[PDB]
Amino acid sequence: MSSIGTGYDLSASTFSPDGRVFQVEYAMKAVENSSTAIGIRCKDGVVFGVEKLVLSKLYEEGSNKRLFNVDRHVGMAVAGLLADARSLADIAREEASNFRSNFGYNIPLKHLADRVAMYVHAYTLYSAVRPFGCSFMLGSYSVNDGAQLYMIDPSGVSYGYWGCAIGKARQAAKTEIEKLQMKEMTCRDVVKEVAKIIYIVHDEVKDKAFELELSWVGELTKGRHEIVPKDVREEAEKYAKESLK
Amino acid sequence: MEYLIGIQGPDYVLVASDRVAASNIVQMKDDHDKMFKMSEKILLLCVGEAGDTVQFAEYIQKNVQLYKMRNGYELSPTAAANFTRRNLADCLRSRTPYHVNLLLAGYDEHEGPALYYMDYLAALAKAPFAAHGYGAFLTLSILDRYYTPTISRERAVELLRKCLEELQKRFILNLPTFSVRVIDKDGIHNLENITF
Amino acid sequence: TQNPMVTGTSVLGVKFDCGVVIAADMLGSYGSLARFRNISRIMRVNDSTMLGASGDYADFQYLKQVLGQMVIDEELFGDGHSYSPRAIHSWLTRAMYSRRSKMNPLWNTKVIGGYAGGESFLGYVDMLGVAYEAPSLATGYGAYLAQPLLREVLEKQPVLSQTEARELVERCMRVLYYRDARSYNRFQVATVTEKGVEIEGPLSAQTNWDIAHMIS
Amino acid sequence: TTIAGVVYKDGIVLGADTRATEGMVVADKNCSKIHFISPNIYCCGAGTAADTDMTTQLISSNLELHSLTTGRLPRVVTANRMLKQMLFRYQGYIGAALVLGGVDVTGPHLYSIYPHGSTDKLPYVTMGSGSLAAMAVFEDKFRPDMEEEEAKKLVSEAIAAGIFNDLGSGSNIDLCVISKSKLDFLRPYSVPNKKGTRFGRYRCEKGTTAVLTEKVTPL
Amino acid sequence: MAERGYSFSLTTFSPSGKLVQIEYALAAVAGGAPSVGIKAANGVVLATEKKQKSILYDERSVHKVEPITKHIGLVYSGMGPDYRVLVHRARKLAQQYYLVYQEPIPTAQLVQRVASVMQEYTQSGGVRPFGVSLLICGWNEGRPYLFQSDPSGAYFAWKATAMGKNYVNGKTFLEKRYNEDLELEDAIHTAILTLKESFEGQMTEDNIEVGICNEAGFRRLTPTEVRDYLAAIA
Amino acid sequence: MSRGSSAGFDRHITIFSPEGRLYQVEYAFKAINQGGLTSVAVRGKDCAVIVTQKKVPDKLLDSSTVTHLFKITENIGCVMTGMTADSRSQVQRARYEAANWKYKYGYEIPVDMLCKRIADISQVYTQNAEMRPLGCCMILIGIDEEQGPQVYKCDPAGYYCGFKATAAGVKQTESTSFLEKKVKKKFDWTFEQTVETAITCLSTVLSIDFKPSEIEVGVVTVENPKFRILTEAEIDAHLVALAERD
Amino acid sequence: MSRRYDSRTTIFSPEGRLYQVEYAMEAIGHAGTCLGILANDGVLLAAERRNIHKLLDEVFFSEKIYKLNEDMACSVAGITSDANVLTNELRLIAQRYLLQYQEPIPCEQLVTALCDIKQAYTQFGGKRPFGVSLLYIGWDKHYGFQLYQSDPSGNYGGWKATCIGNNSAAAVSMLKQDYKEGEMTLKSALALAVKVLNKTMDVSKLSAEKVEIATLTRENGKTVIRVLKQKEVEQLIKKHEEEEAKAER
Amino acid sequence: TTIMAVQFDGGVVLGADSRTTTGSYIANRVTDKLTPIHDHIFCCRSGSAADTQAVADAVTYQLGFHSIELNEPPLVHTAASLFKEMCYRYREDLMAGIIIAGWDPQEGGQVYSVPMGGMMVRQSFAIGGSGSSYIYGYVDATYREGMTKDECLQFTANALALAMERDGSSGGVIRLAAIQQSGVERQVLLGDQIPKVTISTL
Amino acid sequence: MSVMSYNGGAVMAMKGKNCVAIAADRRFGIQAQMVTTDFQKIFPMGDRLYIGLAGLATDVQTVAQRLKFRLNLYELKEGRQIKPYTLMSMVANLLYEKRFGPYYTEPVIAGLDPKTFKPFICSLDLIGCPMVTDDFVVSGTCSEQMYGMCESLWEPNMDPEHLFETISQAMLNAVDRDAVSGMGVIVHIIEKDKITTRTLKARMD
Repeated sequence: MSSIGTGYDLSASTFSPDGRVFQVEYAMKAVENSSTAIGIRCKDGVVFGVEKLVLSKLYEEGSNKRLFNVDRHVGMAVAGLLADARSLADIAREEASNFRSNFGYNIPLKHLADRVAMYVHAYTLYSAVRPFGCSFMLGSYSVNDGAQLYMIDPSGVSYGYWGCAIGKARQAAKTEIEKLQMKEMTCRDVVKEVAKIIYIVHDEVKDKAFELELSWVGELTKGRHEIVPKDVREEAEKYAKESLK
Repeated sequence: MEYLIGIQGPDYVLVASDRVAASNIVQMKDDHDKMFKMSEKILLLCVGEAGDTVQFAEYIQKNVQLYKMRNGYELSPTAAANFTRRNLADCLRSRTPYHVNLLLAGYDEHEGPALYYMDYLAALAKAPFAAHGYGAFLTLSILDRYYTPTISRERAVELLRKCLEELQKRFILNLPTFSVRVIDKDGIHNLENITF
Repeated sequence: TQNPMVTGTSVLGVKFDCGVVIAADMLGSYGSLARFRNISRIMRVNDSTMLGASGDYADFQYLKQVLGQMVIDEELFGDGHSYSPRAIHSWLTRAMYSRRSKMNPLWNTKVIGGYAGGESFLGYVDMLGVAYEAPSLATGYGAYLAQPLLREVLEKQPVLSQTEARELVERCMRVLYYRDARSYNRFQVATVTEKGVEIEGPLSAQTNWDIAHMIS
Repeated sequence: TTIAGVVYKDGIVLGADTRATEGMVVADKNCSKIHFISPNIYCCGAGTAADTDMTTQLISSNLELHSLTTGRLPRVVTANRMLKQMLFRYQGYIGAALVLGGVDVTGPHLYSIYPHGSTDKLPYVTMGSGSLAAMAVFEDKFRPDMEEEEAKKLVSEAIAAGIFNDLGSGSNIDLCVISKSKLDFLRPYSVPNKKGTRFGRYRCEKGTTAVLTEKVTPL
Repeated sequence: MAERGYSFSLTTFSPSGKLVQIEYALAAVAGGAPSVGIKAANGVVLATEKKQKSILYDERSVHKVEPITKHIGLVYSGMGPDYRVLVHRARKLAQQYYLVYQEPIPTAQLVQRVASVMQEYTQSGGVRPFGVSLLICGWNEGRPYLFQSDPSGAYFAWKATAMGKNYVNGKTFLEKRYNEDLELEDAIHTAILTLKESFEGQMTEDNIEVGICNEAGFRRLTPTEVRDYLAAIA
Repeated sequence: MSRGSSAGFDRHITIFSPEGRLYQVEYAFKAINQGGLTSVAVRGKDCAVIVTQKKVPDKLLDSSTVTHLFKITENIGCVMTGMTADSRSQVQRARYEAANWKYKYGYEIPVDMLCKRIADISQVYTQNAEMRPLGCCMILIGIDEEQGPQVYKCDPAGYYCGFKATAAGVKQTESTSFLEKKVKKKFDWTFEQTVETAITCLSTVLSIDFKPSEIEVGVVTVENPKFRILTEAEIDAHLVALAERD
Repeated sequence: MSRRYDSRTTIFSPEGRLYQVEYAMEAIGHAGTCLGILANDGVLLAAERRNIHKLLDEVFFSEKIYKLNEDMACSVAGITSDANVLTNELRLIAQRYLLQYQEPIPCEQLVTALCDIKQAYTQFGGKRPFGVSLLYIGWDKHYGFQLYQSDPSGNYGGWKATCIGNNSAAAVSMLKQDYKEGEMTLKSALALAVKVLNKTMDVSKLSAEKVEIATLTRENGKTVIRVLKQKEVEQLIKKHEEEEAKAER
Repeated sequence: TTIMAVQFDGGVVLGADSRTTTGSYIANRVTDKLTPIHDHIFCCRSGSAADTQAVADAVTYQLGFHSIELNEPPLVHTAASLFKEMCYRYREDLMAGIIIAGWDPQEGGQVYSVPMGGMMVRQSFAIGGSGSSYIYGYVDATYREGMTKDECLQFTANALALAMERDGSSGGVIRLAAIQQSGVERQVLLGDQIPKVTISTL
Repeated sequence: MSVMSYNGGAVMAMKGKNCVAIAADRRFGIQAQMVTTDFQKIFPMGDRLYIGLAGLATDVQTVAQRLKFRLNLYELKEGRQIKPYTLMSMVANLLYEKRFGPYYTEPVIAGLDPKTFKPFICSLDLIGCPMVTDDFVVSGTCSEQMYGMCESLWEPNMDPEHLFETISQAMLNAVDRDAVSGMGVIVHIIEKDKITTRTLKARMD
């Protein structure tokens, strides 16, 4: 066994003989229970595409909270346990709030990701609070270093990506992103591209029935994180449907 | 002027103490019939003299504190100790926005150091000596004790000295003869002496 | 009743509210006492994609407020996907801050005018140095409130809201009058309009001159 | 009063002061150091209030000994200086300590001036106290920018000596503290141009002319 | 239940009456580098095995005989983190002492104060003791001092003792060879021999550091100076 | 089994195991092998050089954005080795410690002091009952303006030891052994030499040899008053030189 | 019980009765005997130091008997590591008393101040119980020379002869037996102190390396407390020694 | 007192600072080095009263030192300029002085911020502040044409800075000119034993 | 000694070096401005009654400080062999007065004591808060420093005989009192040995 499900997770003050505590490995499993969130980076912004799992059609906007607004240039698309999803949103956001007051300028993503990553690992250390167990992405367009996309997993590892997907179909999705181009092209061409990857990856042993939500954070929306318009969403989706078939 | 009149004459063992009742606010005597002489115990009596607020507030607190010490040791608080103890208390309190300064007299008989009577100044200067007064009266009361006795003459003649000092209280300062609270404090406890 | 001796002042912030837009003119000049150090100066800021803020009086007290309103706005938009903040909560919470700082007797006044729509309603709010919030037909704060606002009031008195053309003639009339009557300022104005996309208002440019009463 | 000046050589600092520490113009002490000794390679010159000057130097003396010992490398002037700066700004100023910080550091040698709240800069001649200006003049005469150790020594002696003749508060003996790359020379009486607590004769009382009436000997 | 919970804790008492924890801490120091300290009574020597082997160690600002203050040095064994905090606090306390008296602290008052601090971790629960045994050297008042402070937070007076790898054998050699009052130079020679018992793999061109404390003061010595003593007696 | 013993409190709350070393601390070293980042740092007289795998698994990642070289002072730099979760948390912590110090001392930090200070902070994490020690190693590079280039390495628990040459990683023992021969037969250093020696020893131990967009080499040279990342342009030049060198 | 519900002092006993204290009492017995005898011009303390080893630096003569105050001294029986925090604490309390009262501090007052800290550690704060019994020796003018015994738990009693350490049961009865009242002098209580210390202890020889002896003696109405140095200690041992020697074969 | 000025190029900037601090009639310090640095891509120039200006700049050292660490190698001017202005408004009573912060940010390559003693930042072609600069106030803007190239900023600045201190009653003593670009800052020295002062009046 | 406020004490201090001892001579007055209630009040105090600190300003902080200095003294003596040096004592009082930065206290410390480790009589005064002054001749100090200081320079060489020094200091203070109004009643002298403190009480007014 590379993990024990009772023994060495009785407290969050543990380590394990390999070097990594089992609670963190379980926290990657928590993200597997939910659907996929993809986010592909341009040089004019980031575009997210998350599939949102639905049980009813009485759902309206601000339901499930797959897209959060961390700042007025920082966007977040999430995947995994929605419960956990709210605290990670707070952690990134509070860091952003102090930053904005004091520094007085747009946040460079290179600093935010490491800074947040410290905090995500910091819950894991403590046994005052349990590790996190949702995974998120930060995608930003700024003049501070351009468009940049990071992914921070519940362990507290931060890495650069032009294309990251976190889910239960993250491995299958990431390979799929690498075959397509989106690296140098505008957010307007890209939106169409984020949608199709979600449909092609979309399996019936890793995901369930979904309504598409996509999001901007780039030059078209003038920095700020907004959800794509319904009209635009439906053209990006219309390509996504065609591309599967 | 410092504060209204007090006259205190230590005998040589006994100490006979008097303060006016007249606790006056605005231009009337509010109280005119109560002792602001406090029984902190039976073996020790403390008599606090000063302003209206600092007298009642500092001593009532001290009293409850005296009792607590008694339980702990299971012997009466030591007299020598009480003399230094009152000096630390009045210096600490003195900075407070509501002003605390006491012209105090500790009288106790202890089975330790012995008898103590304490002269204590308005500059929070502790001294044992025999003959004390309260107010700008401290100068007026200490002075008649230096000449007329060697401060070892009977309590009865001391009372006659006190009557003469009280006549000054009518002349130099404002207080009327009407009421003074008089107590003699010895080893047994306090004895109520006649009002003037 | 108060007014601290201001060092770095923006003298005037003009404001008239219309049907879905607001037209604001904001003084280009930044007087630092008598010397006019900087003209280029736009005092209207972009908080978010459907809000704007324009203030007159001390500019320092303004720069402290713009970041603070930035962190309050950043907390509120997180909750939605594109939710934007209404004018009234941010302006009223800031009102309570200025009422407290007024009581502290060494302080400097600023008076701001917020335009937002975050409700089902377009809100025009003010936080003042004295503090209060109200609606207004046409507004001006600080030095505008003292002298042009009364000219505006005169107009407002039989005709509740003016037309577009008439507001332009007044603007033109107004800049003359401020340079002539108040000191620190200049004629130079920036025209700033806020709409549902953000605030747009390019750099302050010179406009009509007349410090002549030789002709009068 | 309290009049310290220091001047700068490549090694680091030659500190000069007159002796006699004064309460106004009246002596508390007729002959004692005004230039103060911090650990080794770090020295402190003093001006303004004497008392305030002593506690500021002494606090740095502890922090410097600390930084040098943990690192196991030199002492830094900027280090004491900044550590002082942050405490006194929080306090809201009460300094009356003009200190001339001087240390030999890992890279360049670094010389500093501490006013009440500090200034973080590198001077090249510093003088502290109310007589700061009066100290600068001899240096302005006999020192051009960057000299040798021997020359530097003479400028320290010379700045103390012009103050001695002309001032009445410039009084007494010249004390020099040469602190260089790694050594500390405390040459007490570099030049005594006046003798410390002079006496030619004295007049003392004759057997017991003094008031008494009780005596005891506690152990 | 069993003995496991009760005995280990320092949030509550060992049922043995003495704490099984401090004993654990000594084992840590056993797994550490070998360290000897001997008060000659002409000076004090602290010597330790320092891993160079090719000169893989900076000896220009980091050492194993390290000054706390002017005339006090320490040499150590066991856990490395525990010690680093212990050094920095110890120097801090020393500097407070130098500031006030204007004399660098003597070993005998310092160990007692240092012991108060180490006791707090041996009292506090969730907090483990410091797992370093310190050899403190000093020369103050005209007299050399050597003290041993163990992980429990206690201080013991010794003229010569051994720590680190095979301490039992070190203490036996020290009693045997050592005599009251000796010369500081002869004293280094037996200290290098004390190390040599349980060195492990033996000394290269220099794979020891020695520091001396004497009349002029505590100084760690340079790799060359150190090498001269090692030729005399390995 | 494994090091330490489960019995009693030593993973519920941090109280020593029989070994006298915390249960978590001995486990803490194992955490480097989890990481897969194998580093060797070599010290010149003109620069301090660190060479590490940058760990870019695919060019889908951006090679620039992915990093493990951090700028933790004004020209002191470091590299992270070991479990990545531990590594970012240590970096950010080191950075706070770094800024405070720079102000106080008032000048740029010695490499030795910075490593010593992080080593004190990591003991804190060890000691506290909620927390657990860091599983990572920070290898600091920098040129002290007295002594010269210094390469330090801190261990997971917060052990500190001096180093003039160091290696850390999975294959820690092997990397330090290749570098040990090179330290003994010490070459005279220049920008190019020091860099060539660091890469060559790391490439023998692994026996693959690096790509010019998969390693990150970080230097603090005398010519830069900044901490500088070599990037793909510089590394490619040293890499073709290696094959030919010997 | 069948299992303790202790393993912390932030959790408590399965009976609500604290086992840890009984193990602490056993801990004094593990450590060497501490005894106090009363005199009619002083009080003296005799304690067995941790160090028996020949190699002693001997800068300290106080390593279990610490002089706290200008009126009082205390001794340790138990773990040495525990005294160091306690001894510095006792110094603070002892001078604290003087500041307000400025009286020759009574032994009953100092002990009650300390007992407050020991009872809290056992109740909460997650701190392990103490394992030292401390003997406080002092003079007040209101009852005389006094000796008090403090326990790990916070349990106190005034004695005039008491012993703990190296089987407590035997030792207190024996110390009492040989003690006489109103027949005493400082030299003879000291000679006797070594004799009783010898019997409770396994050694039939005893030296100043093994033992450390303190006097508290009142001179010219003020209490001078010293812990004695080794040559002075030896002289009290040799006085006893002739008698001990006759017992032996 | 001193004079500080910052002049714009086409996307570079040229700074000017002078040395002197006066205590009323007697000059306490003139020795003073009031051109420090803070970073290799951001610099600030000090002037005003030496005690007060130093504390604010120094609180800014410590906050500013955190901002370089967080980020990728080259520091942002925009982060640093905010702390300094905010310091002068809060602590207006305690700390007063006017810092001239100039270099490159991480978003462009030409930013001039002034955190004043009255507080307010704007970027412009030329602004001067601190002591005698007030006097040459209209004068920095006219004398050099807005956004002119490097060599022309160097002639205009060096002559004009000699003339600012001359005219300044509390001016005097070496004019230090700095032209800053990218990672490399160059400073030149116009002495105080050489006039280059512009036509002095009767 | 962290004492403060020179009115409501009745303090004047002088220390002179004898030749086998250092003696410190003081008034023993009590005042509130000049209004009193007793002949004697103690201002020089014995911190072990062989090394003394004489604190001058208020009586309250004189006693309190004494006992807190006694807390340091005992630990130092317990920790390392043989009772504290005068050099150590003199700087320890300097450190206590020093800690107060923000709106600093003005005490006038007089430290008087022999070096206990190895003989070295030393007497010291400090100005204001503290700046160190070592004196060996005779020195007078107070906020009315001037009265003692004129006389202090006048009688000694740098070491007149202990008996002679005693009589001269006591007298300098008896004649001062007619010059001042902070002094009435009693002059207290402490000659400080290493096993006796000779105390003389001068006449009462």
